[PDB]
Amino acid sequence: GRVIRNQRKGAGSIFTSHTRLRKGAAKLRTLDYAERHGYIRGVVKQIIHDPGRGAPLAKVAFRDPYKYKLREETFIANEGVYTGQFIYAGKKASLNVGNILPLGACPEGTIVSNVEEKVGDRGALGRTSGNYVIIIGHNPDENKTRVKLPSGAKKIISSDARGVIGVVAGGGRIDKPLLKAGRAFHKYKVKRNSWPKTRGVAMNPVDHPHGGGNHQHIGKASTISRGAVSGQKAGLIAARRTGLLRGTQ
Amino acid sequence: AQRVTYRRRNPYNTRSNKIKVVKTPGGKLVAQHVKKAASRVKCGDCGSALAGISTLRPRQYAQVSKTHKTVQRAYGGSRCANCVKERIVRAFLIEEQKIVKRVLKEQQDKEK
RNA sequence: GCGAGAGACCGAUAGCGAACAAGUACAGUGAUGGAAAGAUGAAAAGAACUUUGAAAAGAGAGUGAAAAAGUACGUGAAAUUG
RNA sequence: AAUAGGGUGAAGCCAGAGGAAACUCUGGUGGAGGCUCGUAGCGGUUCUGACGUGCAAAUCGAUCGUCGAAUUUGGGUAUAGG
RNA sequence: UGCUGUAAAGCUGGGUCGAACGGCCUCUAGUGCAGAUCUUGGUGGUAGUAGCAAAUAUUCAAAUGAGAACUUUGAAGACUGAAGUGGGGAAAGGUUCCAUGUCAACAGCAGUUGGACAUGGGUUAGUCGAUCCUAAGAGAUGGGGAAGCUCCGUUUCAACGUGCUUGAUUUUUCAGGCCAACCAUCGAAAGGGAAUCCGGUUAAAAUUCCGGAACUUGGAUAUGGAUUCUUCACGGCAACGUAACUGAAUGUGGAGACGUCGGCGUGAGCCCUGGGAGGAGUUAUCUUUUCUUCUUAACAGCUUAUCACCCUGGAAUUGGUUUAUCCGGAGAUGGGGUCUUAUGGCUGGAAGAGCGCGGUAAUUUUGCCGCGUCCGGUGCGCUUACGACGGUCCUUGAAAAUCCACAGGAAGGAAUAGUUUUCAUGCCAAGUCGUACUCAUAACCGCAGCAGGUCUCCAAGGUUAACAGCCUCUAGUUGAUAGAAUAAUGUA
RNA sequence: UAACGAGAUUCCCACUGUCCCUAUCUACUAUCUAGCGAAACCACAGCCAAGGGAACGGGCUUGGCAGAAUCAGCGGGGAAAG
RNA sequence: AAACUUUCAACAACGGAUCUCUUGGUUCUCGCAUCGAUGAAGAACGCAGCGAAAUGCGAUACGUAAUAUGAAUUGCAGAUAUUCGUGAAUCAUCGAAUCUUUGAACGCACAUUGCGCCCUCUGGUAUUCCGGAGGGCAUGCCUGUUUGAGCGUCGUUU
RNA sequence: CUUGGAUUUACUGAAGACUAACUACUGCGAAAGCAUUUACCAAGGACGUUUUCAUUAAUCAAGAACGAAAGUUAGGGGAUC
Ligand SMILES: [Mg+2]
Ligand SMILES: [Mg+2]
Ligand SMILES: [Mg+2]
Ligand SMILES: [Mg+2]
Ligand SMILES: [Mg+2]
Ligand SMILES: [Mg+2]
Ligand SMILES: [Mg+2]
Ligand SMILES: [Mg+2]
Ligand SMILES: [Mg+2]
Ligand SMILES: [Mg+2]
Ligand SMILES: [Mg+2]
Ligand SMILES: [Mg+2]
Ligand SMILES: [Mg+2]
Ligand SMILES: [Mg+2]
Ligand SMILES: [Mg+2]
Ligand SMILES: [Mg+2]
Ligand SMILES: [Mg+2]
Ligand SMILES: [Mg+2]
Ligand SMILES: [Mg+2]
Ligand SMILES: [Mg+2]
Ligand SMILES: [Mg+2]
Ligand SMILES: [Mg+2]
Ligand SMILES: [Mg+2]
Ligand SMILES: [Mg+2]
Ligand SMILES: [Mg+2]
Ligand SMILES: [Mg+2]
Ligand SMILES: [Mg+2]
Ligand SMILES: [Mg+2]
Ligand SMILES: [Mg+2]
Ligand SMILES: [Mg+2]
Ligand SMILES: [Mg+2]
Ligand SMILES: [Mg+2]
Ligand SMILES: [Mg+2]
Ligand SMILES: [Mg+2]
Ligand SMILES: [Mg+2]
Ligand SMILES: [Mg+2]
Ligand SMILES: [Mg+2]
Ligand SMILES: [Mg+2]
Ligand SMILES: [Mg+2]
Ligand SMILES: [Mg+2]
Ligand SMILES: [Mg+2]
Ligand SMILES: [Mg+2]
Ligand SMILES: [Mg+2]
Ligand SMILES: [Mg+2]
Ligand SMILES: [Mg+2]
Ligand SMILES: [Mg+2]
Ligand SMILES: [Mg+2]
Ligand SMILES: [Mg+2]
Ligand SMILES: [Mg+2]
Ligand SMILES: [Mg+2]
Ligand SMILES: [Mg+2]
Ligand SMILES: [Mg+2]
Ligand SMILES: [Mg+2]
Ligand SMILES: [Mg+2]
Ligand SMILES: [Mg+2]
Ligand SMILES: [Mg+2]
Ligand SMILES: [Mg+2]
Ligand SMILES: [Mg+2]
Ligand SMILES: [Mg+2]
Ligand SMILES: [Mg+2]
Ligand SMILES: [Mg+2]
Ligand SMILES: [Mg+2]
Ligand SMILES: [Mg+2]
Ligand SMILES: [Mg+2]
Ligand SMILES: [Mg+2]
Ligand SMILES: [Mg+2]
Ligand SMILES: [Mg+2]
Ligand SMILES: [Mg+2]
Ligand SMILES: [Mg+2]
Ligand SMILES: [Mg+2]
Ligand SMILES: [Mg+2]
Ligand SMILES: [Mg+2]
Ligand SMILES: [Mg+2]
Ligand SMILES: [Mg+2]
Ligand SMILES: [Mg+2]
Ligand SMILES: [Mg+2]
Ligand SMILES: [Mg+2]
Ligand SMILES: [Mg+2]
Ligand SMILES: [Mg+2]
Ligand SMILES: [Mg+2]
Ligand SMILES: [Mg+2]
Ligand SMILES: [Mg+2]
Ligand SMILES: [Mg+2]
Ligand SMILES: [Mg+2]
Repeated sequence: GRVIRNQRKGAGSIFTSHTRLRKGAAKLRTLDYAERHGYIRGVVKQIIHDPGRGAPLAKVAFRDPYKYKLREETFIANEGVYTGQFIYAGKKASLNVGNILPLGACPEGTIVSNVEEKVGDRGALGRTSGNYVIIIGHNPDENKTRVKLPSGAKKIISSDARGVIGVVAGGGRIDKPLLKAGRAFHKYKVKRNSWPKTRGVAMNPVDHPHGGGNHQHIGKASTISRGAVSGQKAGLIAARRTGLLRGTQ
Repeated sequence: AQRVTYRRRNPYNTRSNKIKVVKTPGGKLVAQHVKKAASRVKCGDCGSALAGISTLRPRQYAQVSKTHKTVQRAYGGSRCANCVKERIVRAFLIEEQKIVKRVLKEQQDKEK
């Protein structure tokens, strides 16, 4: 047969992300002396739309502690953050929406976003619109914090990892139907080349494991082993179960 | 009516290939190539157009006198009047409160 | 590659693709592909001159051993043709 | 970079009428939409028309689809033979 | 012309021809053709046959010539009908451009003509492009893979400046003061971007030449003005104004710099139209008539605006206000001002130019003279530019070079004199490459002068909703083998 | 299943040369001329009937017959060409 | 009976076989060891009195010098060309030179005749700007020189 | 379901519901309904009144608000039944 559409994406010729209009990478500040020992104050200059992103971004200006210079940061805007607001980041920052605090400095039940998986990676968890991270508890002896991720998973993170207080702005986006193929076209025009999708069952046997037949049908189980190889992993990969989800999981 | 042609090799209606139609002293209708319209100098605080400053294409500011490019005030050609006024009042009031917070702190550094 | 001497070899549809302004003309976007084409006469002596014609040419003449050698050039087969 | 001229008439807004209230009705205004008729354009339904040693190794004529967007298109650029 | 042999063949007469060749005994082989849809070359019948029929359409005369359906000129009849059969360009071609000569071949008839053939001529730039910038991307270096051709990576685990700015020194040595996040390079003749216009001129070039009038950048540099004894100016309540009117490192901003649609407003060009001053046409009759000229560039000065802003004042009986309902104690309405100069007006440029007439010069290079070139109006008009608005998106609609302002306060500054080229005037320079022509029913690609394909700009009158269809003006073509007839069968 | 469809199908109104059943007209061909001038195809060729025969002959056998050179049409045959 | 068709012969066509040639090819043998950063092989563009190509050459351009030789070259023309001679022609020979723009190709770049920087001289009233002439500036590696870096490290002095 | 240690035992944790006993011929609300603590928000009946207004009222076709459980649509939760 032929190389299937799954495998052509790794080469990344026409499958790279369309990034001309993007407004910068959304990251926290580099963890420095001020954030480790006290707090540093910045001011929100802009709240802007980032193409390909549901969450708006905030442009926050900080002073450089060591040279006469202004540093502009690109944060993910939490809902309620406004232009001209003062943003405080550090160990001694107060528990206000938009402030960046270490996870150990936040009491249980604190809603936090753009949380660091590892100390200083500048934000990994809960970055999309309407999403957040809940702080479950602390383990001060081991310097660890328990959090709940938007997927429902419980994670143990260093208490020195940082997060931004509040919920990511732009939530409720999925509640409205797109209603049109053109709307999805414009949605993916600034994301990547993944739309529209032809069904593999509608192809020929060269194109896909599902192609061929005198009727459109998969022919074999569409649940594929985790240990299958590239060109085989088309369908439900390592599916623990199938069918309509009934009851609680 | 007389019809005109472009005066340059560019045949396309691009942003830099805009023309006007002008009648010459020879009684002819010719195309006159129009330079791109200048944009106004704007405030760095509020983004509004600054008054008293000439609207020129950026290289033309080098060849014009200084009175065209500035206003006789602090932040003259950079900030508008209202944004400078707000800076002055904010600087004065905030620094006044800095003294108040200092003397008050010294009041709690000798009795508590 | 350079320099030589040879052959029971081929003799211009052969022998190298190329005996010649041949890796030329020409084709292809490109990698590449790639021909055809030698011979008047010892010597141009390559036909002065007259005449018919708009001219090309023709008819006389002239050169030559030969024009049954005139560059559409040694010989000049067959198909095909008057 | 390009895309006549019409039809329909969504929100929002103005005025009037009715009602105890919750609210309802009418006339305008407005100018929405992968809306619609229809040019340029893009496409290519049918005649199973012409042609079918063609004008053409896919064209010609009428008829037709669509025609403000998942639109059409120049140039630059990327992806290369299991 | 015959003879010999069963035969494969051998020999011979005549003609043609011009330089080598044969018999016999042996040797040797790339050694014998009717075929292989054989190979290469050549030639027939078909056959003077199929055919040379899309794109409305030609005709008379003269000239030229040996020769004219086809060339030239004149007269006419037509068509394209401004989304053109008009006038330019990008790609591509490459001399096809122009003049002269010229007809063997080519232009599927012809040819005196030609994009053919031959000989010459022709492309003029500081301002138009390239050049420079960065885009998607391409790609060296330090490194790391790979047997290697080379692959990855683009500042990457790097000691990465051929650094600058000054006071200089004339001691051709220096003294230092700042920084070195990022930063090789290539990548757009449609993106970004320093600066030019009008009139004239050639057989063929022109935003390039000539005449005149400007502008930008780089450099040098003096005078005037400005400023200083209160050293680095004044005025205005303010918005802010001006001829100027210090400002290092470093920093902050702005411009470059940005979708699309809708109606509205303003301008420009075009369309329409009145008077007057000219010219042409019609005139049996009518028509103070029909057509036409009456124009004004870049650049300089003054003035000119929606929006926005400032001062005054204090608002319900709410008012102002758009086609579109938004605004006002976060200060409306009212009154008075400030600003951007888009755009228009006046003046200079500039009437001296161009245009329209009339009168004269002459084989005549080329003219010379006189007069006029003026004053308006109109709009749901067309196109286009701009403006203030409004709608729209799970879509929010490049970058960089480059230029400016501001913050900062380093350093340097006067009185018998000091400073500055962001005020005026003056001086010098601007290199390299492209530039002709076609851009298509004949200059490109489809084997070709092929009904195909190939990006874009300008756009008159009537009818009309209309940039449709139909007719016409300017411009351009009248090209497509032709003649005679008009059966069948066609095609439309 | 409203709306939509150059999708497939049945019926009805309107409409008509689709038909009964054909006729007439126009232009361009065809046609004839001057000039220009291919190609497919071709063992040899080219009248029938029967016979036998590789069982459907242009040729063979037996008969019918049979008279130069040809033009426009035509599509039975050449088990026509590709 | 003509015409027409077919056959044959003569002459003339069409065409280029046959014959005969041959500065070419092919194969065998013998001898030799010599490309390039001192810039090769290759490419592009030019160069002649009148040349398009081939051949030769490089702005010194169908060639300059030198050695040898000894009267040509030739299609035409023409010497401020030559003949008992420093003398015609000559890739005869060849030891000195020239050798455009390139190319491993070397300042950077190259779909550009694009853009720098350094030294000396020179023109424009110029250490700085503009013009011209000449000479330079690639990378890896080796030896050496100089200038450096690192509490890697030795000695000494508080 | 259980020798792979079930059931049982102690400690710890997480989820959702639900508010026992107190709880009654007791309370509140227009009805449906309402039961852990505290805070906040706005209501309400009765009582008291030598306050106030003076007929403003009763019931009501049309028309409205609320309306157990089950059920429907879309998110979230889904312990127990
Ligand atoms: Mg899907
Ligand atoms: Mg699908
Ligand atoms: Mg299929
Ligand atoms: Mg398969
Ligand atoms: Mg399978
Ligand atoms: Mg299948
Ligand atoms: Mg299916
Ligand atoms: Mg000013
Ligand atoms: Mg030999
Ligand atoms: Mg040969
Ligand atoms: Mg050969
Ligand atoms: Mg011969
Ligand atoms: Mg004669
Ligand atoms: Mg002879
Ligand atoms: Mg002879
Ligand atoms: Mg001969
Ligand atoms: Mg013969
Ligand atoms: Mg429309
Ligand atoms: Mg068609
Ligand atoms: Mg058909
Ligand atoms: Mg036919
Ligand atoms: Mg149509
Ligand atoms: Mg493209
Ligand atoms: Mg004889
Ligand atoms: Mg003989
Ligand atoms: Mg001979
Ligand atoms: Mg012999
Ligand atoms: Mg043989
Ligand atoms: Mg043969
Ligand atoms: Mg043949
Ligand atoms: Mg033939
Ligand atoms: Mg014929
Ligand atoms: Mg035809
Ligand atoms: Mg004529
Ligand atoms: Mg017409
Ligand atoms: Mg010409
Ligand atoms: Mg001809
Ligand atoms: Mg002819
Ligand atoms: Mg020619
Ligand atoms: Mg320019
Ligand atoms: Mg340049
Ligand atoms: Mg990049
Ligand atoms: Mg390396
Ligand atoms: Mg570049
Ligand atoms: Mg450019
Ligand atoms: Mg842009
Ligand atoms: Mg440009
Ligand atoms: Mg001009
Ligand atoms: Mg011209
Ligand atoms: Mg000039
Ligand atoms: Mg200057
Ligand atoms: Mg002053
Ligand atoms: Mg908008
Ligand atoms: Mg608009
Ligand atoms: Mg200008
Ligand atoms: Mg004037
Ligand atoms: Mg107007
Ligand atoms: Mg337009
Ligand atoms: Mg100045
Ligand atoms: Mg030109
Ligand atoms: Mg064509
Ligand atoms: Mg070709
Ligand atoms: Mg137009
Ligand atoms: Mg039209
Ligand atoms: Mg024709
Ligand atoms: Mg005819
Ligand atoms: Mg339905
Ligand atoms: Mg349908
Ligand atoms: Mg459809
Ligand atoms: Mg016929
Ligand atoms: Mg039989
Ligand atoms: Mg028979
Ligand atoms: Mg037969
Ligand atoms: Mg017989
Ligand atoms: Mg037949
Ligand atoms: Mg027929
Ligand atoms: Mg021979
Ligand atoms: Mg370039
Ligand atoms: Mg109780
Ligand atoms: Mg009760
Ligand atoms: Mg009721
Ligand atoms: Mg209910
Ligand atoms: Mg649910
Ligand atoms: Mg459940």
